[PDB]
Amino acid sequence: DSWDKDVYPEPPSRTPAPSPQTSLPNPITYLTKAYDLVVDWPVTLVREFIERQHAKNRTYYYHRQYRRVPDITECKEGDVLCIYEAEMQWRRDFKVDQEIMNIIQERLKACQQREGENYQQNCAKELEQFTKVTKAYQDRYLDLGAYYSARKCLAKQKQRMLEERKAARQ
Amino acid sequence: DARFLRLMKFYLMLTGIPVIIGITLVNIFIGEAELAEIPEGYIPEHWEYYKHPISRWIARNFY
Amino acid sequence: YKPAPLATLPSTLDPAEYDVSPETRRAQVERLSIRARLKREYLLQYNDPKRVSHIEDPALIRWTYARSANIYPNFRPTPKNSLLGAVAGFGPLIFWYYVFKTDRDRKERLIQEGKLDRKFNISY
Amino acid sequence: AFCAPPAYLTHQQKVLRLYKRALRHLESWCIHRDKYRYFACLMRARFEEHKNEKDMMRATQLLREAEEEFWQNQHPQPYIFPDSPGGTSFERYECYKVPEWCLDYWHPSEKAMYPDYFSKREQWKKLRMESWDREVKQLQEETSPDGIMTEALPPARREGDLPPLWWHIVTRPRER
Amino acid sequence: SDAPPLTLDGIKDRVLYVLKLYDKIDPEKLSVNSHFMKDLGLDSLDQVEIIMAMEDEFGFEIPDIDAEKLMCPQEIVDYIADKKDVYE
Amino acid sequence: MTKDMLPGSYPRTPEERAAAAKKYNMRVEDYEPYPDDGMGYGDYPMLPNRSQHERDPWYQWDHSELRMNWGEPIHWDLDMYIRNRVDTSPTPVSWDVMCKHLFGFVAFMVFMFWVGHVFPSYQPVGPKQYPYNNLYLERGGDPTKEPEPVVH
Amino acid sequence: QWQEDPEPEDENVYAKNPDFHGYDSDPVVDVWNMRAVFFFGFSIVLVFGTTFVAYVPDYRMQEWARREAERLVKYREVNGLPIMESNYFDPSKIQLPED
Amino acid sequence: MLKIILPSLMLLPLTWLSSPKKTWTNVTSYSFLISLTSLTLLWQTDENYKNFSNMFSSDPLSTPLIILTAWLLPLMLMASQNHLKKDNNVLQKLYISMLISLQILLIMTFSATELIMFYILFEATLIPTLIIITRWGNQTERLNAGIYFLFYTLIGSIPLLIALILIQNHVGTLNLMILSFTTHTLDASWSNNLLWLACMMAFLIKMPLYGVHLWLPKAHVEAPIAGSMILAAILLKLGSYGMIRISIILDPLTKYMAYPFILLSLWGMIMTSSICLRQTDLKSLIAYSSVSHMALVIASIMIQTPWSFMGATMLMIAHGLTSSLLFCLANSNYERIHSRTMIMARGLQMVFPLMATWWLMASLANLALPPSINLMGELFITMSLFSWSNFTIILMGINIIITGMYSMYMIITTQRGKLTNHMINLQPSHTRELTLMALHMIPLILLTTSPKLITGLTM
Amino acid sequence: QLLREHWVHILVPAGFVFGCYLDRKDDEKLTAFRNKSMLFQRELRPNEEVT
Amino acid sequence: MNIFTTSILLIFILLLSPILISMSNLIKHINFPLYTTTSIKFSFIISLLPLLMFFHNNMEYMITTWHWVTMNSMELKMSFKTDFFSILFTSVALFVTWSIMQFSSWYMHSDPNINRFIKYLTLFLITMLILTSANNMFQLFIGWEGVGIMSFLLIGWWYGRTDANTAALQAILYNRIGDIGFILAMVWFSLNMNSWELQQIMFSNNNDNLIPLMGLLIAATGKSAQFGLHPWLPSAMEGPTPVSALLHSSTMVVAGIFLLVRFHPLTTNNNFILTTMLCLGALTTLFTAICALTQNDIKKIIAFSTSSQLGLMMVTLGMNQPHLAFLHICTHAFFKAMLFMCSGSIIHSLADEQDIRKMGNITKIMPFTSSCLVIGSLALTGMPFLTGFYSKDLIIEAINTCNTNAWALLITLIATSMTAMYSMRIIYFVTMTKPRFPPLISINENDPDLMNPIKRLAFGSIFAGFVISYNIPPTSIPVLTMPWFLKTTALIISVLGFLIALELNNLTMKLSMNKANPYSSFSTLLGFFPSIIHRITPMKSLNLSLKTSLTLLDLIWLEKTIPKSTSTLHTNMTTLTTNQKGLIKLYFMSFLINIILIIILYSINL
Repeated sequence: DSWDKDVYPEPPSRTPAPSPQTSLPNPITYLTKAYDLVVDWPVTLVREFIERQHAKNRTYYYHRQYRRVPDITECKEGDVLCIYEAEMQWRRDFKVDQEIMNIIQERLKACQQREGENYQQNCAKELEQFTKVTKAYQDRYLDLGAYYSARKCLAKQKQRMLEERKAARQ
Repeated sequence: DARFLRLMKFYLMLTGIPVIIGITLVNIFIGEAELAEIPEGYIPEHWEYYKHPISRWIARNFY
Repeated sequence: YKPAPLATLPSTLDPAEYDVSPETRRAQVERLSIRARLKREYLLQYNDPKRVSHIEDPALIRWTYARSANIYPNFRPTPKNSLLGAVAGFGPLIFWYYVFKTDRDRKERLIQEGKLDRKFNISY
Repeated sequence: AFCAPPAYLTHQQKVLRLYKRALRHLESWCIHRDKYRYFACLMRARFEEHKNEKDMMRATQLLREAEEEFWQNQHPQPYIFPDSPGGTSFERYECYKVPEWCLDYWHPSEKAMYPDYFSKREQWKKLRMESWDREVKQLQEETSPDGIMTEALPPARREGDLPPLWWHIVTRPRER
Repeated sequence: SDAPPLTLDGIKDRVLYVLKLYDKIDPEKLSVNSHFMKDLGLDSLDQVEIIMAMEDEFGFEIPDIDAEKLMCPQEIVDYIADKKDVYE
Repeated sequence: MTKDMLPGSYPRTPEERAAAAKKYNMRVEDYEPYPDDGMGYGDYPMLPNRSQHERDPWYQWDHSELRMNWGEPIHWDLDMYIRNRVDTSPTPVSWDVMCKHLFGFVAFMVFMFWVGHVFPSYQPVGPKQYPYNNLYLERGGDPTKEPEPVVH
Repeated sequence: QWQEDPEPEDENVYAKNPDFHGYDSDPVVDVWNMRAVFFFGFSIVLVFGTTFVAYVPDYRMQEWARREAERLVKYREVNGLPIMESNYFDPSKIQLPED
Repeated sequence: MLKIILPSLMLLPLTWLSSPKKTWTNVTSYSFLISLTSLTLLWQTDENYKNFSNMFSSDPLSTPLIILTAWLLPLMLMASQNHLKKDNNVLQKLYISMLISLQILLIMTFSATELIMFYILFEATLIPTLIIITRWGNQTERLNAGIYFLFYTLIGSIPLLIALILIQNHVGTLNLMILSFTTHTLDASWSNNLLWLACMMAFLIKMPLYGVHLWLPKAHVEAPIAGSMILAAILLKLGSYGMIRISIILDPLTKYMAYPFILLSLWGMIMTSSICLRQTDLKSLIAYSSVSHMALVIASIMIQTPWSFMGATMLMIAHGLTSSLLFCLANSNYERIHSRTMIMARGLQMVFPLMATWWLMASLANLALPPSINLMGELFITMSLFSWSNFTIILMGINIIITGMYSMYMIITTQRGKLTNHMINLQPSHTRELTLMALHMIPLILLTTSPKLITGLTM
Repeated sequence: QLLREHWVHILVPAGFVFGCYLDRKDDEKLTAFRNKSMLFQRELRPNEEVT
Repeated sequence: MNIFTTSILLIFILLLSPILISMSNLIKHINFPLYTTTSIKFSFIISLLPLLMFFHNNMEYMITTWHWVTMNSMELKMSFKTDFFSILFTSVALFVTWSIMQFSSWYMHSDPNINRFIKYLTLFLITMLILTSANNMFQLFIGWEGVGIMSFLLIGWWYGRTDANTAALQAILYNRIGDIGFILAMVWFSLNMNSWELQQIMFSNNNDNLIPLMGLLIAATGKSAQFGLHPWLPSAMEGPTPVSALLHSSTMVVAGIFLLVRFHPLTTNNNFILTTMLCLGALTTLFTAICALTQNDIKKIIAFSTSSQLGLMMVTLGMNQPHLAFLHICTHAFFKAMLFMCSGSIIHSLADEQDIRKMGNITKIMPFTSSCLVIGSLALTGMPFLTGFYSKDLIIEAINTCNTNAWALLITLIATSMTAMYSMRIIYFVTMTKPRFPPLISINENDPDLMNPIKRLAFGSIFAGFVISYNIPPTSIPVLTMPWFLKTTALIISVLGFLIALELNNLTMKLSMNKANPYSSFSTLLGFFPSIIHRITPMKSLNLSLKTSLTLLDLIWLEKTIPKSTSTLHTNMTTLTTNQKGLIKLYFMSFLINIILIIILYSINL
C-alpha cells in the first residue's frame, strides 16, 4: 500500500520487560512462538511457491488514462455531441470526486482507532481535513436529485456565486 | 425431499467441481496481474487494463 | 364483579344454564339433534372409503363468499358510512398534508439562511 | 374426550363439576399438603350439610350465589397438570402425530424395508373396506326417524360384524 | 429419558392399591369389577373423591364428563389404558 | 356449489328467516342477523362474540385447533377470535377495576419520579476536580486559540 | 338436468411412477426433462452466471476509481493544493450576468 | 439486444414445431439458455451506457429487468405443467406461444430508447395477460379482472400517450438520453400542471395506490399462476422503468405537486399492510403485500434522490422474485386442496417438511431481513424519506411492525398447528414445483452477495 | 437416419447467430465518428481501422 | 497483528461447520450434537487466546474481512469490532453454550429431530456473536433480528401448541418495535454522518443527538425487555428450557443492553436519556420482581428474574458507569443458564411438570441440583463473594452515591431485597416443604452428559467474576468511601430478603386460609399488562383494519367511486341512447333540430 494512508510510525511498540516474582512463562509467547513454525511456516512456503509460478506467466495491465475533453462552459446548448462528452466527462469525475470521499472516511476512522481514548487533538488533523472536504462536496453536490447532470451542478455553482457577489455589495 | 437435495447437491457439483477446482488452479499457477505504466505510447490491446486473467481472456474473444 | 364485552363473564353466572323449563330445555335438545345429525355426517364422510379428496366444508365457504364477493350488493348509502369513510379515507390523508408540508416549509425557510446547519449529510 | 357433553341435564353433575373445579382451586391456596387436607373436609361439610333439600329454587339460589362468592375466592393461577387444557404440554407432542393415511405414499426403498408391517396393513384395510356398507347400513336403519339424536353412539350387534365409526378413534396416532 | 410405560398391571395392581387407602369403603373385600353406588355404599360425591387420587396418581386431569361414567374400578383401568396407548 | 346455497341480502319477510337458518343449518330463533345499518353484512348471523377459548377444550372437534365442527356456522370475525390472537376468557378480576390498578399504578409510579427529580438523593460532596483547567485538549479543544481561564 | 359430464374426482398420481417428478405421466419423459431442467438451467446458468457475479470487472468503473483517486490525492496532496478544491467550473470561463 | 430477442422468437415456432411429449422439455431448456444470452449485457465496464441500436438500449436499471424476465420465463413456464395436466396439445402450446410474448415485448420495453416503443408495448403486454386470466382462470369471477385489469391500465394510458404526443410537438424526437440533455425548465402552469399527471398517472395505475388498486387482487386471485407471477414480477414494477425515465424532463415542478401521491401511499402502505393481517384469501394476501411495498416505491420516485431510486431497484427486483415465489408456495397447495384459503391446511410441516423451509425463507424476505435486499430497498427508501421528512418513520415504523405479523402469520396458519387430518389429497412434493423455490432464492442468495449489479442509474 | 424427429434443436441457435450478425449489420451501418470523437482521437500504428 | 485476526474469524468457521455439514448426507451417519459440541469445545479453547491477548496488551483491533458494496461515499464493508466487549462475551456466551448442547442431548432426546434443533442454536449462536462483534451498525443489525427471528422458531418449536406460536409471535411483535428505534438511529447517523459504523459515529459528541439516542431505548426495550415490552419473554418460556437458558437469559436479553455500552460515550454527554436509563430501567427491577413472587411456574419465575436483573444493568447506565454493566452481563449468564440447566434436570427427571407447587424435597431426592441451584441463587443476590458481589457490589456502591434520583434508589433497594424474596421461595418450596409429587420415581441422574456441564457453571459462577475483576483493565473509577450503611447495603438487604420470605413462607405452614387481596393477585398474574392489552389492541388495532380498510374502504367505497359510479354513469346514459321506437316521424323531427342548430350555429359565427 502506498504512503498516502497515514501509516504513522507503525510500531511505537513497547518492549518485553517482565518483573514478576519467580517469573512464569507467558502463554502469548509460549504459544505464538509455537505458531510461527506450524501454520506460518507452511503458509509462508506456499505463497513463496505461488510467487515463482506467477513470474513464469507474468502478465501486466495499466490504468486507462483519459483526457480533458472540454467541460460544459465551453459547450453549446442543443449540440448533443459536445455536451455528451462533457457530460460523461463529469459523471466520469463524479466517481473520482466521490471515491476520494471514500478514502477520507476510510482515513477518518482508522485515526481514532489507532488513538483509542486520545481520540481528539490527535485526530483533529484528519478531522479538519474532513470538514474541508465535506464543505466543498455539499457545495458541489447536495441539492441534486438522482438525475444529476452537469447542467444542474453548473446551475448550482451559478446560483451560489450570485450570493458570493450579492453579499459583497453591502 | 431427500432425493431432491441429493440431486440439487449433485448437478451443481457437476459444474461446480470443474469450476471451483479449475479456478483454484488458475490462481495458483498464474493470474492476479500487476500495475504498470504506459511505455510512452503503446496502444494497449483493450485488456491491458483489467487484472484477472480469465477476465482479460473473455475480453479478447468478445466485447 | 362487573362483566365487560371484553373479558366476558363465566357461564356458571349469566342466569341461563339453570332455567330447565320445557320451553328453554327443548332448545338445548334440538340444537343438539341438529348438531349430531351434522357431525354424524362428517363422521360418516371422514372415514368413508373412496373419499379420496378433502371434505368440502361449505360453511367455511359461505363465510368467505359472504366476506369478499357478497358485500357490495348488500350496500346502502347512509350517513354513519359516507361520513365515516371520508374520515377514514381522506382524514389521515389530510392530517399529514399539513405535517409534511410544514415539516418541509419550516425546513425550507431555515436552509435559506444556514440556521439549520447542514451537517455531514449526502443522502439527498 | 370420548363422550359428548349434552345439555347439562340436571343439577347433580353441575355440582359434582363445581365440586371438582372448586376443589382444584384450593390446593393452589393450600400449597402444603397437610394444610390442604384439612380445608377440604370442612368444605366437604359445606356440601354434606344441606345435602338433600328438594327446594329447586333454593337449590339454584344456593348454587347460584355459590359462585358469586367462590369467584371472589378462587385462585388466579390454579394447578393444572401437564397435558391439561391451558397447561404446559397440552399440545407439545402434537407436532409429530401424523394422521396415518399419509403412510400410503411411501414407495419401495422406503417400504421395501420390512415387508411385514404392510403385510399387516393390507389385512387391516381389507377389514375396513369390507366392513363399510354393513356398518353404514346400521346407521341407516337405526331407528332415528325424528327427534332426539345425541350421537346415537351405536355398537356392533352380536354378529360376525364390526362396530360403527371406528377409524376415527382406533388407528389414531399414539401419544407420548 | 425414563418414565417406563405401564403394562395395565402396574395400573390394575395400582388402582386397587389406591382404593384400599380410602377407609370409608373397601374393607379389603372389593374387587376389580366392583361397582360403587349399588354394591359398595358410595354417594355420587364420594365418587369425585376417588377419581382425584387417580388424577393425582398420573397427572392428566380427567374431564368433567368422564368421572360421571367411571364407577367400576375396572372402568378406571379401562379408560386410563385406551388413552395412554398401552399393550404395545 | 349452488347459487341458493350461498348468502343473500337482509332476509325481510320473516317466513324467509327459515331459509337462512336452515340454509346455514341453524336454529331459527337463535338466528338474528345484523341490524343491516350500512355495511354489507347480509343474511349472515350474529353468533355472540365468543372467543374460541371458552369452548370446552376437551372433545375432539371436526376442526381441531379451531373449536368448531363441520358446520355450527362461523363467527364473522373469525380471524381475531381464534386461539392465536385474542382471548375474551373470563378473568378472575373485573375489567373496570383491572384497567384501573394498572393505570392507577403507573400514574402513581410516574409521579414519584418527578417527586424524586425534585429531591435527588445526592451524596454531600463537591464535584470532581480535573487535572488541568478542564483539560481543553482531550475533552476536545483548540490549542492554537487562547488558553482558558478556569483553574483550581 | 343439464347434461355436462360430472366432476373428475382426484387422481392421486403417485401410484404409477412413484418416482414421478412432476412433468408427465409416462416414466421416461420426467427423467429426460428434469435433467434438462437442472443442467441447462440449474447448473450452468447459476454456475456460469455466477462466474460473472465475481468477474465482469470494474462494474461501472469502481475499481478504476481507487486508482485515479489514490493517484489524484498523492499528486494534489503532496504539492500544496487543498483536496476537493471548493467546486467544479472555476470562476474563469463562466460569464455571470450583471446586477 | 437482439441476440436475445431473436432466439426468443425462434421459441415460438419451436412449440408448434415440436412433438407433443417433447415440447415443454425443449422450450424449457433453451429459455434458461436465453438467460445467459440475456446476461452478456452485464459487461458494463464504464458508465458509458450500451446504446446498441437506434431503437434498443440498456442501462444498469434495465439489465436487472432484462435478465429477470428471461429468468422468470423458464420458471413460470415450469410452474404451469401440473396445472393444465389435461388439455389439448394446442392449448398446451398456445399457452406457451402466448406467454413467451411477454418475454419478447417486455425486453423491447425495458431496453427501449423511446417512450412510444415503451408505450405501444406498455399495452402490448396486455394481450398475453388478459388472454390468460380470462381463459385459464378457475372461477366465475375470472372475467371482471379481465375488465378491471384492462381499462384502468388504459384509462390512464391515454393521457400518458397524449403527453408523449405533446412533447414531440415541442421538441420533435421523443426519445431518451436527449430529453435528459435538451431539458427545459418548466413554467409550472396549470396546462403544464396537467402534464405532470398524464406523464405519471398510468404508471401509478400499475404500481397501485390506496385508490385504484382494486384491479390487483381481482387479477391475482383468478390468474392460474403465470398471470400472477408476471403480473406481480415484471408486468407490475414496470412503471418504474417508465416513471423514472419520464420524470426527468419535469423535475422543477414535481417538488410541490407530488405531496399527494407520496402521501396517499404512506397511508395505504400501512392500510393494505394492515388489511393483510385479517384476510382469508391467501392468493389475495400476497397481492396486497405487493401493493404495500410498491407504495414505498411511489414514495421513492417522487423524491429523486439516489438512495431512493436505489431503494427501489433493490426493492422491485427483490420483490419480484419473492412475490413470484410466494404464489408458487400457495400453488404448492391450491393444486392439492383446490381452495384459496389460509385456514384449510394449517398444520403442515408434518407432510411438507421441506417446502416449509421455502415458505420460511420467503416470508422473511417478504419482510425486511438484514442480509437481504427487500430490506436494503426498504431501508434506503426510509433513509431518503427521513431526509424528506423526519416524521415518515412514524408512518414507516407502523408497517415494518405489521410486516412482522402477516408474513409470519402466513407461517402459523399454514405450517404450524394440529394438522387437518382430513386431506388425503396431499401429494408430498413434485420435484417440478419443489425446484421452483430454489430458482427464486438461489438468485437472491447470490444477488444478495454482490448487489453492485442491482442498483440504479446512480451508484 | 429416420424422418428427423429432432431437428428443432438446430433452430434456435441459428437465431443467436443470425442475431449476432444483424446486431453487427447494425454496427457497420452507423460506422461514423469511428475516430473523430474528442475522447479517443488516437491515430493508429500503420494499420487500418478500430471497431 | 496476525494471530488475533486469524482466530476471531476462525471461530465462525468452526460454527459454520455444523450448519455447512448439516446438508451433506452425512449428519445421518454421526453424532451431530457431539460433533457440534466437540467444535464448541475447541471454539472456547481458541477463544481464550484473544482474551488472553487483550488483558495483557489491550489492543482493540478492527478487522474488516470484506468489501460488500460501494455506495456514494460509503464503502459497505463487513467489519468486526473487539474491545473489552466482543472479546469476553464472545468467549463466555460461547463457553456457556458448551454447557447447553451436552444438556440438550440429554434434555430433548427421545426426539426424532435434534439435528434439526441443534442446527438452529448454531444459527443463533453465530448471529449473537455478530451483534456483539459487529463493527458496523448494520452488520450489527444482522445480529439484531436474525437473533430475534431464530428465537421465534425455537420458542415456537412444538409446532402445535399455537399458544406457543403466539408467545413466539408476541416477541416478534415487540422485537419488530425494537427494530424501529434502531432503524431510526441507523437512518439518522447516515443522514448526519455518512458511515453506518461506530467509529465515525463517535465524532458526533456535540450535536444534541436526542431522538436517535432515544430510538436505541426502543431497541433496548425490544430485546432487553424492560416494561413497555416486558411480557413476551415469560410467555416465551413455553419453549424448551435450554433455549430459555441460552436465548432469554444470556444471549438475547443482553442484546439491547449490550448495544448501549457500545454507545457509552454518547449517553455520557446527555443528561436526559441518561436519566430515563434509570427511571425506565429501574421500574423493571421493581415491577417484575414483585410480579415474580407469587408465580408458580419456575421457568416464568426465572424469566421474570432476568427482567429485573435486566433493568439493574440499565440502572448502571442510569449513571455513567457502563463497564460495571458488561461485567454484570457476563455473570448474569453463569447464573440463569445454570438454573434452567438445573431446572430441566429437575423436570425431565420426573414428568414435564414445571411448577413448584408439585415438588418439595429436592434436597434429598436430588442432592446434586439442590447443591448447585443454591450456588446459583445464593450467589445470585448478594452472597458476599460469589460474583453476585463483584458484580452487585460495585452496582450498589454507585446507585446510592451518584446524584441520580430518589424513588429509583428505593424501588431498586426494595427490589434488591426482593431478588431474595422469590429465590427464598424457590429454594424453600422446591428444596424444602416436605414433598408433594406423584409417586412414580423416574429420577435419572449421574449421567455424565449432565453433571459435567452443571459442574462448570458452578466453577464459572464462583471463580469467574473474581478472575474477571482483576484481569480486566480497571475503568469506571470506583467510589468506595460509603459510610457504614452504604457499602454494607447489598449484603444486609439480601439477608433481610431471606428472613421475611422465610417467615412469610413459614406462616403458610400453619392451618389458615389467606385472603385474596389485590396484592398477590395483581402480582400473581403480571400486573395485568398482558391480560388487558392483548385483548384490546388485537380488538381495536386489528378491528380497525376490516370495517375501515377492507369491507368499508378497499371494497365497498373505492369500488363505487371510480369503477361502478363510472360504469353506472355510462350504462345509464346508454339506455337513453337506443331506446327509441324505430320510426321516422321521430328521427326526422330529431334531424330537423340539427338543421336549425347548424343554421343558428353558423348565423352567430359570421
